[PDB]
Amino acid sequence: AAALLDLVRRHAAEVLGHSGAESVHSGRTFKDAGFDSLTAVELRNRLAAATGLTLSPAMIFDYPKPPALADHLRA
Amino acid sequence: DAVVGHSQGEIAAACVSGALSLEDAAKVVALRSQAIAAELSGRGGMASVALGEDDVVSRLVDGVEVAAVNGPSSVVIAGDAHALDATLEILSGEGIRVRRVAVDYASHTRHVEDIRDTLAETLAGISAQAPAVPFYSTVTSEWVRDAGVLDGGYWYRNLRNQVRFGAAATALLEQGHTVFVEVSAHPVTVQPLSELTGDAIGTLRREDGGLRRLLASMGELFVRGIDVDWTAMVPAAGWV
Repeated sequence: AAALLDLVRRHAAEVLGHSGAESVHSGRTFKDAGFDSLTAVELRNRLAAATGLTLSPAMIFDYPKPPALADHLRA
Repeated sequence: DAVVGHSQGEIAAACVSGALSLEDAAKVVALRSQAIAAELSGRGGMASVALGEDDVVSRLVDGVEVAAVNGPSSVVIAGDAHALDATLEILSGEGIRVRRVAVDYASHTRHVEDIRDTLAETLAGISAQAPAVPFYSTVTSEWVRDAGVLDGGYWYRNLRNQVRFGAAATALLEQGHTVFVEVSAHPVTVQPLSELTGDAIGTLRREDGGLRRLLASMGELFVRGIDVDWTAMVPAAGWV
């Protein structure tokens, strides 16, 4: 799921305008990076389009850790 | 297609539903606010919890009424100042996320019963018509289609009773309504709607009152397929 985590970090960085996947550490929580509800919804749209899976707009609060969200997306 | 309000926002709903007049709604809201200032001032506060009605009720101590049910995980309560203080200390011990609002009163509670007579004396029996815009209320959680229903007593009950906001939102979803645009200078309730359906847009933002924010708002509206009368913004020019 390393590719999944890398894609998640890159997509979140592009949502927030960050340089890339490295600029957002996987250990950092989603709220710590500066995400908000609308931005969280935008990342929800991005990830749902990327994987095609049905993703709720509220998963960010459930899995603030990017590795946790990536592992959930794995299943 | 439909208009929904929330507490004082419902007044604007009337003012735009076509059931009232602009002067009528303006006067009514002015008198309501004046009465609240004259009497309710310095008498309580609002506390919100990111939980449902069940969770909040299960540990609510005496002296607190549930103010509004914004959804399955968003419930706000209004009541006396120190009763709310005790409740928030209890939840702080419990660690459940909560918040307070810088308000000096409590709406949708028994305190509303103090000035019902004054509300009647201010003005009552306003000429409420059938709303041209299909208006779905939250006090009754049902569309109102008849003239004269939206009387001063109706506004008293609106100030008095609670809000089934989340249930109304789910009902509107079941009624085929998907696009939910919020008319507010700051995003106010887009988050619960996103948790419910994930498609809602705020109009403006705090400290972002410039034209660019407004243009971005109509842009996001247009992207989702809604037609926009762009040419009103920009006049004609030369040939390119």
